[PDB]
Amino acid sequence: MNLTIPFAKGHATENDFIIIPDEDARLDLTPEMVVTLCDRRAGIGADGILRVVKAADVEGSTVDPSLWFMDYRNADGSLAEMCGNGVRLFAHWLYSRGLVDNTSFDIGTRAGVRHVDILQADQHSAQVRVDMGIPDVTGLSTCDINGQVFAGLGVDMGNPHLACVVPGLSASALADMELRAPTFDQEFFPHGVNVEIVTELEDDAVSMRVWERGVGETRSCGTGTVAAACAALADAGLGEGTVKVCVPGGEVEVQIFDDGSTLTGPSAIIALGEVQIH
Amino acid sequence: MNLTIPFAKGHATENDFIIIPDEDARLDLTPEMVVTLCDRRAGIGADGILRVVKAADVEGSTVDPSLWFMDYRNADGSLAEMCGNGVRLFAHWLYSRGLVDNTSFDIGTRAGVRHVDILQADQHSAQVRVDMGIPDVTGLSTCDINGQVFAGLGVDMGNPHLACVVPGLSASALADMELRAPTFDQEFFPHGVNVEIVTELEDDAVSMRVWERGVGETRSCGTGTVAAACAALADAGLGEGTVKVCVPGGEVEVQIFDDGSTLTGPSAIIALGEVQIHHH
Repeated sequence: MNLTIPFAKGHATENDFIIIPDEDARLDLTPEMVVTLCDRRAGIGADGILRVVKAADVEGSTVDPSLWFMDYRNADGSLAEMCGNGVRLFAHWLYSRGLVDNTSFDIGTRAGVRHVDILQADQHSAQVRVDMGIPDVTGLSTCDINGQVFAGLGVDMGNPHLACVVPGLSASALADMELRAPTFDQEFFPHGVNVEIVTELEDDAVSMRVWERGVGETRSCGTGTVAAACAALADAGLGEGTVKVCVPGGEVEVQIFDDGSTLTGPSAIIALGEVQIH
Repeated sequence: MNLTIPFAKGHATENDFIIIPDEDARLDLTPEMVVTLCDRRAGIGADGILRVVKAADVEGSTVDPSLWFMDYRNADGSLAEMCGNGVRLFAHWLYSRGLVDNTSFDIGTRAGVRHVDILQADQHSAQVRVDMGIPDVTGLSTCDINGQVFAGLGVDMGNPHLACVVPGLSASALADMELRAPTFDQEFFPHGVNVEIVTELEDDAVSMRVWERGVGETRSCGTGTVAAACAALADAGLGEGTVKVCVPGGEVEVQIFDDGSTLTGPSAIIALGEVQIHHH
């Protein structure tokens, strides 16, 4: 059985997803089908798949069963918890297709309920704000990238980060760096770490590159932008504030409070079609 | 004003394309539009665009104006095609959509008229044979990859190749090899070359990997597979023959005649849809 599946392609700061509508919970999307669809040259190509289903139809969903549930799969076929960027696209999809009736709403995920606000949306483009939780600064550590040692802050955003504000780092020197997989303290980070290399806060903005664990450099890491803003604010003596974070895939704005944080950024829905697998 | 464009996505041995129907030649597809569409994370993503248009309506075409013309664009916008896989997919589209009424036909291209035969097709899949022209064997040479020297045969198929057939190298060993950008004799190749590393003929088959010039390793290179077949034949003391070539993107069959060559291989059309873009 080769199967034809209606889909949409989109991205959120160029962290890209295939959206699969399945409002009646009819599709059994297997790991193998995930991989096949996300293969960029043989399939459609993406970082992952966002299946659109009600929380009622996801077994083990902890959340209110009337909510839409972001059934997120990584491109390698694994189940994934949550995605700071993919939530924006999922929210954009729900709102722009009239599946929710308010600009402010919740979405279910395997990591719990996520609250979103649509600031602007049409069928192609949106600006979405997501609640990202209290950043938890777990300590002070270092990594080594290609012989050069960087100091950072451990930040727990639900997943582990080492966010390294580099004194003296310009946006051009950042773009010109060669990145390789970092070496780090494996006692501090026993399950691996996402490393952000970040400029100092200047006119309420910074730039970042990120080496995501198990993946390598990416266009954008949503949780990583919050970590980076956390570290930028720390390095400037501030415990709270608003930071524009520039990543290779675009720009986002992070707000850090005492008791929470938000990530605001774009969402784009690029194509609609039908794909045949298998 | 924004434009909604019907497209299809397909590939031929995993050299992938966005096909854009434009039978009435209404779309001005600019190089920047190509780059946007072919960006794998921000767009649809592909190695290139195949625009479906009559030769009459393509600027600078002077082939028979009544042919369909593979208006091929590389993902950076450029017009020159190197590997030739696009032709299979183009043929498959044209046949399966009823735009031609024979399994044997000609297609207009920037590199001249190409002759194809559809051996089988449906809406989704096809096996297509393409006339690839007379390989121009340019002679023995070498390259170094990652400290190892390899002999191979130079073949110009429109662009330069060095196909290095490696006695003793198994298919497994070939897959485990760690490729890097080859160094080569710059006198023989003063502007670089596409390098194939190929196993020796066994059961009329070889395995190949390919480092394409200024690209790096790719899944497939149609012209590369023809050079590989020429090289595998020469490695066995032969000038002519039929060779199955296994690349990471799948399997093709090359035939080398004393006066020409063909490449037969798969095509897949995997999706249909619409994409919105700004008019330029």
